[PDB]
Amino acid sequence: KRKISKLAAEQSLAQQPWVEKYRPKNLDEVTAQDHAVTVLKKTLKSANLPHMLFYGPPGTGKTSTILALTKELYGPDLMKSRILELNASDERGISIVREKVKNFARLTVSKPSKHDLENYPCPPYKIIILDEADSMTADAQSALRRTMETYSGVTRFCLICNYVTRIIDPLASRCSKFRFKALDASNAIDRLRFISEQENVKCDDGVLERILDISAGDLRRGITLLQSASKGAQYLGDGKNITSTQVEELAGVVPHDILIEIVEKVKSGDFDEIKKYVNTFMKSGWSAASVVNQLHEYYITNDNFDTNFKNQISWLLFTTDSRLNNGTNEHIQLLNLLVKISQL
Amino acid sequence: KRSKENLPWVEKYRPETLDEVYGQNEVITTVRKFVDEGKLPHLLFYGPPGTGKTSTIVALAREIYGKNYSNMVLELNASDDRGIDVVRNQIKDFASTRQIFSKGFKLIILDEADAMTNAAQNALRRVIERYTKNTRFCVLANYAHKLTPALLSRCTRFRFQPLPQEAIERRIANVLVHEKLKLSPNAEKALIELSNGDMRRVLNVLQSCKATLDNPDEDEISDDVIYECCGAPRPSDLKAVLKSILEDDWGTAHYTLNKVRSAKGLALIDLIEGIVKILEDYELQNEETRVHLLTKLADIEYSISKGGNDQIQGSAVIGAIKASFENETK
Amino acid sequence: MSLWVDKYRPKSLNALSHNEELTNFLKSLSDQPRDLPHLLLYGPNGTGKKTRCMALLESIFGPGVYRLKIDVRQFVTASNRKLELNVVSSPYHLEITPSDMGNNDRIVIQELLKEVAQMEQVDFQDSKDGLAHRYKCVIINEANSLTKDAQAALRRTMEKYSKNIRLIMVCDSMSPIIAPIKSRCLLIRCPAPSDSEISTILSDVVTNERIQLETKDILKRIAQASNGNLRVSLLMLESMALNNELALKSSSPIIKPDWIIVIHKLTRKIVKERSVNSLIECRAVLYDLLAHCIPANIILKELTFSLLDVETLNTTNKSSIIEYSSVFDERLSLGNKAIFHLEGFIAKVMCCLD
Amino acid sequence: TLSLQLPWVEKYRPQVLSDIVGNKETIDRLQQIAKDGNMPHMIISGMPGIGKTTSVHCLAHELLGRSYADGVLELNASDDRGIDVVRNQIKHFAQKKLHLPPGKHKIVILDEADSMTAGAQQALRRTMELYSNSTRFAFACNQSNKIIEPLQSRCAILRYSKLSDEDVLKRLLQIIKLEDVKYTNDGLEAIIFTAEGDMRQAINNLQSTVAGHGLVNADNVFKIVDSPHPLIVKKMLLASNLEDSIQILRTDLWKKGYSSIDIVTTSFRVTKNLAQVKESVRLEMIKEIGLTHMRILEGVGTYLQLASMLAKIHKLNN
Amino acid sequence: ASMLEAKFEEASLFKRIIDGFKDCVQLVNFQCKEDGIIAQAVDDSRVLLVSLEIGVEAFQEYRCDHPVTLGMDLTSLSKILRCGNNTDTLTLIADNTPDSIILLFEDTKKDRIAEYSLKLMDIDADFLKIEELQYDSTLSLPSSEFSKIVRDLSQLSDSINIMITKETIKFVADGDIGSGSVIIKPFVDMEHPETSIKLEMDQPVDLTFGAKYLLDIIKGSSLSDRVGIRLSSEAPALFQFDLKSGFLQFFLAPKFND
DNA sequence: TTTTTTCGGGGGGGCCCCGGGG
DNA sequence: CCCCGGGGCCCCCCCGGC
Ligand SMILES: Nc1ncnc2c1ncn2[C@@H]1O[C@H](COP(=O)(O)OP(=O)(O)OP(O)(O)=S)[C@@H](O)[C@H]1O
Ligand SMILES: Nc1ncnc2c1ncn2[C@@H]1O[C@H](COP(=O)(O)OP(=O)(O)OP(O)(O)=S)[C@@H](O)[C@H]1O
Ligand SMILES: Nc1ncnc2c1ncn2[C@@H]1O[C@H](COP(=O)(O)OP(=O)(O)OP(O)(O)=S)[C@@H](O)[C@H]1O
Ligand SMILES: Nc1nc2c(ncn2[C@@H]2O[C@H](COP(=O)(O)OP(=O)(O)O)[C@@H](O)[C@H]2O)c(=O)[nH]1
Ligand SMILES: [Mg+2]
Ligand SMILES: [Mg+2]
Ligand SMILES: [Mg+2]
Repeated sequence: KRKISKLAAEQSLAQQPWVEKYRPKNLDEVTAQDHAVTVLKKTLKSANLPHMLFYGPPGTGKTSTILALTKELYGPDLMKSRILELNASDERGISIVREKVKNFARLTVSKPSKHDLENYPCPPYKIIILDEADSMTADAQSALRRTMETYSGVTRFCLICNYVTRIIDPLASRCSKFRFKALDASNAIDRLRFISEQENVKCDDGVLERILDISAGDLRRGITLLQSASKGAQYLGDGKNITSTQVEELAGVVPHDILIEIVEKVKSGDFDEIKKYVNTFMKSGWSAASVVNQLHEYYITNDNFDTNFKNQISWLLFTTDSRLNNGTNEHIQLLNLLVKISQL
Repeated sequence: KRSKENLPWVEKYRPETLDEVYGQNEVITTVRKFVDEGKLPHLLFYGPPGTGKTSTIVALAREIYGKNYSNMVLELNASDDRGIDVVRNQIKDFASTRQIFSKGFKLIILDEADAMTNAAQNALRRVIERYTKNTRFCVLANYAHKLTPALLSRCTRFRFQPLPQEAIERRIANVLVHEKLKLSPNAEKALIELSNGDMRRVLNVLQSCKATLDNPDEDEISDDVIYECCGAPRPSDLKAVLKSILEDDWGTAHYTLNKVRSAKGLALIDLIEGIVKILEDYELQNEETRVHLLTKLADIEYSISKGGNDQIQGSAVIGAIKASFENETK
Repeated sequence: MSLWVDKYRPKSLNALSHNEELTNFLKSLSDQPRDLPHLLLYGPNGTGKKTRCMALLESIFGPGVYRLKIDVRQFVTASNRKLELNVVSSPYHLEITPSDMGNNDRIVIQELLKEVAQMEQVDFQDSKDGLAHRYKCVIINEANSLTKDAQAALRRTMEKYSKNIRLIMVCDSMSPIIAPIKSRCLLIRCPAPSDSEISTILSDVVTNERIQLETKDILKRIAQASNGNLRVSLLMLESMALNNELALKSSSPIIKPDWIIVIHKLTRKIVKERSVNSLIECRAVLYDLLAHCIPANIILKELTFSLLDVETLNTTNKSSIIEYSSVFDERLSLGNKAIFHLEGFIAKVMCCLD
Repeated sequence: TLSLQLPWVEKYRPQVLSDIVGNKETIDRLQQIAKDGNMPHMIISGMPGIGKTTSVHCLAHELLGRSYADGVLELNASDDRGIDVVRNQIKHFAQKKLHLPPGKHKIVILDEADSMTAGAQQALRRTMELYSNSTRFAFACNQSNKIIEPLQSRCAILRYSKLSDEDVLKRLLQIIKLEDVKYTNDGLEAIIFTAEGDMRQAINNLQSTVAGHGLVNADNVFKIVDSPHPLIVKKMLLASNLEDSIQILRTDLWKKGYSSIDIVTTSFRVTKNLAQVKESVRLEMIKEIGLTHMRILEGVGTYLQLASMLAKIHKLNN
Repeated sequence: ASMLEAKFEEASLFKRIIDGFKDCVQLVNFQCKEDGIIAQAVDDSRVLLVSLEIGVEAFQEYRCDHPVTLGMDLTSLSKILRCGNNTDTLTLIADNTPDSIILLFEDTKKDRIAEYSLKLMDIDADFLKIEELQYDSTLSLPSSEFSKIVRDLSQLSDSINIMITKETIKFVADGDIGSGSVIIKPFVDMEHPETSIKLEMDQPVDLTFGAKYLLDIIKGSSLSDRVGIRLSSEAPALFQFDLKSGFLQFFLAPKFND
């Protein structure tokens, strides 16, 4: 084997996907979570960090925030010995919580080096990070209740989740709660523009705003969309600017003309015509969730429909979205929704 | 573990004596009377989270045994193994042997006993009955349905109510004095409202509010600080959203909801909960209105608990409220 | 020899003959593969998703991606249960179908994939740019069949070890995929080929195989009957050619699968007879269909759409049928015993028809 | 204070069969057996705190006299009762040679026998059959169904019923006279009502009330013993107007610190035992309660879910 | 290797000391100060208290600048100590604010160095003063005979009753299969002053103890050839094994007489 | 007139191998 | 130096509400 020399961390990161390449490295790179980032920064000097429960929708900056906080607190050298990270990729049964987590929590804090004490605050406790904590069973969660309180003097717990309701009430009570807000064009445009400028991506006016609107609160999705658009523009090699239409095509948004055709077919009210059109439409591979979202946007915001129609269609759309969230056949659900709307 | 000032406020302010437990005057008085005259029975403490059960039992242990209580009581919780073998060996040995240090009776505290298996609970029955002359048991629970009837028959039950307002105010005053903090009356009202009778929530939110101030020495905590740190809707926002839903057209209501949410990045669940609380006080002529409101809002809450599309859920809330209130006309 | 569906499968991006825009997008992706993110290709079945994935891999690495071997991996559960996993591997990529382990698929994600993720590549695989390849590709087939726990386990594995591995997932629908996974992947829509493109492919196969054709209308009819499924169209063409001595006539009928015929018979029986005895016989037919590896969801979809094509039913009956189909498809998604839900759907349809 | 007052349930534990109140026929049969002898294999089943263990121990004591220490083997759930124990220790005790009065036998008291495994019960069959000439077996349990049929066939079934309010009042008055307890009729009535036929609960509540307040009246008794929440739930489910049911839920249950899971489980049980309502209506209410219970188990334990459940029940009852 | 440096000339002595009570307790706090090492632990059932003391005469060299507390899991410590040969000196090393303890096995003749590190644990235990009590009876007997008696009686019952009367010590056990009683009397032999049984009685005593705890306690017989038992009504029984410089003590609570 | 899925707990059979005795 | 007793894992089998 020829073998390959080890690759430096800087160049390794430079060749990573944009989502990982531009992950926040310190608490100042988190864009729109000041209501919690300010408190976490104040803990750097207060040195009384409480048990934390970060909860929020996908791609809002929870894992990035906890990693940045741990780094700022301990330093590159002392971080490894002061952190115990367990996620959904590891076994986290009641036995694990009772034995391994408890043993780590009971341990004495690793001694900081002289350099670490000169540079980093080095608080007198370690941190256990239970990422994707909503996947843990109720009994395993209950096994943590007294472990958290007994060893608070040397250990602090951080639980991260998307659905706060899956955390048992005692644990939520024990933890200080931090809700991570959805990232939209009004609070995350600066970070996306910075990323675009750093990558010399040329986009028309409003393209980044359109990407953020399509992402629907997920900045990771927006960054991935921007990277895909940049790759397409580079491959084309024409020097032209990225357009909103290209972003919509990359994001799987149904073209407006197809939506108008669907709306007219629904207005017609003929069952067979709607069925045939939907059969043809599902061959394009459009995601049913996107179609339902676009239909909701078209109908709720239209001024040509009365209050009763909107009241009924809102419930119809809610029911269809709930059924789709369970992993159901898209064709059947979309046909049922369209027929029910047509009968309104 | 350098000093007590490096601890979270929830643990830093844990009561040390029964005199520091607030909002449970009946239970505290009764247990103190039992202890004073040596008439302590087997105890069960049933209550919701963060009401003072563990604190109360630890304070009672200190009252009975003193500063060295930890070596004179057998404390087991969910973080420990409490299987049938443990009951047969460790608890049985502790209950049937004299104290090493003193000559008093022996206390066993089974915290979070609702997490114990049925077999262990059944095994505990004859242990409790046989060694009553020299041993007492204290059980702590949040859910009574997990306790076997045989165990319940053998214990005297005390219910820890959700903390009243006055106890929370007095504890907040103590914390403010200790921390050198200023709290506005409206801020205190909002903190008590959001606490829902849990002291841990009050303490965590107060610590976050202190961390949110630029200069805690002179800056005061206002309702705005509370709402910002907790990221919760203000009463004005809830009132405006409800008024728009109940008095405006669909377009205006949708725009108002979106603008209110986007102004401070509010969560739809908080808006739904606040609107439900507001509507609970409405005097409705027709019961069908209330029935539909409750059912549809519960469905929306359950759907939100599993994720989904936020915009569709908000439109569903608007439509459900409008449709339900359409029945009040006739 | 090999079936015409397999013998003429394209082996490169430049060999693709339909959905040119998707080909251009894939070529753009493969231009600078060093920073390629995780990919999730979603589209209708039998469209060419796996073919395009293999073509993209060939473009990134080279022809060697098609030198495939099969190995067997051992797994042990908490109950000391020995499980076998068939892994399709290449010098540049691995292929896994964790759904083969059912509820144990999590283990495959927790141990196998992680083991590959933690292992850095030390093979000097010189690329076009002149620098050796850095990551190893892993394909997860039928990703929509993964349990929620396995998908949750995939999250930090994807995030932490992106420098060592890149995931390519293929699915018919994204509805069963959890939001965190979709957020972590670049989503690629794979539209079904048009009728003209299917006819062109079929005519190319016909001329390569020297098959007598009376007219080009037979290929159009085959494409129409396939409903945009290219694999089905090719297999149907081969079956028709075999059944007619390699000489297709304008009157040659379209050959349908046995299970399709059984479902059509069941639909006719349901429409004709609506009683409890008919329900018992329908249960027998459903048991027969399920015993021979006919998925419950496929049965429900085919039954619903066959019923909706009946000409005697009116608008109200069809609306009720589609509503019940939606409800019971959700029930199947959230259930274990499929026969229960299928019988409930048939009973509701029988009640509605009367 | 390091002193402990002996509980009255132990200080006044019956020592002879004559001091056991309730189940007159069964106690009379036990007394006749004790006077005569030839005790058969027996299984005693009943609800908690009615005098099963007391009856068995009194019977054994009066039957064996001074030979109680040598001729009685007592095993309960707190002891090890596995297959090895049954096969070795119990068998050895059965085979043990011990001279006894003309009509007495060694007694094995397996208390709380319903917790024994199937294997141990199977192993007991031949031990019981082979050594019946010198050993007899007494089982005490709460659920007789848990005892395997082969063992039930070899035993005499003596089922105990809940004690009537009269027996509870008699025993409470005896204990009060012995202890010189100040009381009022309303206090005793409240104690009996809250006990629900459980003598141990009644005695414990009386002792706790005397210790906490001295005077045993209605006010002090309710201050010690809380109102049974099942009755509150039953009132909630049978309310005429949905507003009244919601008010009960918000004031008597939710604000008193009762968890949603407890409320939903109690609602399920009460609806199951609501003979006043038609069975089909009860089944519909049970379906709705199950939906709400599943939602709570998924983690949505909010008051809104309970309010929605009450609204749906009200719609069903309309 | 600055604050605490304590060298056992024989590495087997520390292993024996740890093995004497490793089956009784798991988490132990060792307090090291200028005059030596002390340790106190309470069993999980809180029925047995173990107290170890080692003076500075037991070390070839010993240096401690300030008092240091080391919380250790005895299972891990025993595992580490099992990796040392009997011909190697054993140095215990600890620094300021320590998170670990270093055990260094040296074989100068073979020039072999074996260094191990054991992570410390945070144990919130305050040394509880074992107040001296004027016991009613105090006896001393060879450890081997006591171990044999305890092992023989443990086969019959889970409880052993010790009765101290004028000129007599009686150990009784009663169980399912039968009973046993061993009676000994104070005996002195000047020829061999190691098999002698000594007794000093002020008030006769009768105390019952769990057999498992006595079985655990007798494991200290490998440290001393004699064991001293101090018994007094209304007080824990003290079992002491004397080392060259220090001792190992077990305080065992009697069973309630009811 | 016959015969299925999962954790966690508990039980019970089967070795394995250290220690101690001869 | 070799055999025997008995602690400790390892593996598998069955329950689960009132
Ligand atoms: N607040 C943010 N500021 C800057 N970048 C962000 C932010 N949130 C997300 N991102 C970007 O998206 C990527 C993923 O962010 P994450 O911290 O992993 O989100 P997440 O909330 O942990 O996702 P989940 O809950 O596991 S689905 C980061 O590397 C960033 O590049
Ligand atoms: N009555 C109270 N008075 C003062 N502080 C209280 C009180 N109750 C709870 N707290 C505060 O909240 C913290 C936790 O109290 P706990 O006694 O642990 O409540 P708990 O009921 O035992 O919680 P669970 O049942 O384990 S979820 C205490 O350290 C106090 O700081
Ligand atoms: N019939 C009774 N007469 C007098 N006292 C009784 C009677 N029943 C119960 N008690 C009293 O309550 C105490 C407990 O009675 P038990 O005999 O233990 O009830 P039990 O049937 O064994 O309960 P379970 O099934 O083991 S939970 C006795 O010591 C008595 O003091
Ligand atoms: N001539 C031609 N055949 C294709 C093309 N794409 C797919 N196919 C054929 O269609 C068959 C099925 O495609 P497949 O990759 O299995 O679709 P999937 O089920 O969505 O992954 C393949 O065996 C190919 O032979 C194409 O672009 N050109
Ligand atoms: Mg994350
Ligand atoms: Mg507690
Ligand atoms: Mg009993």
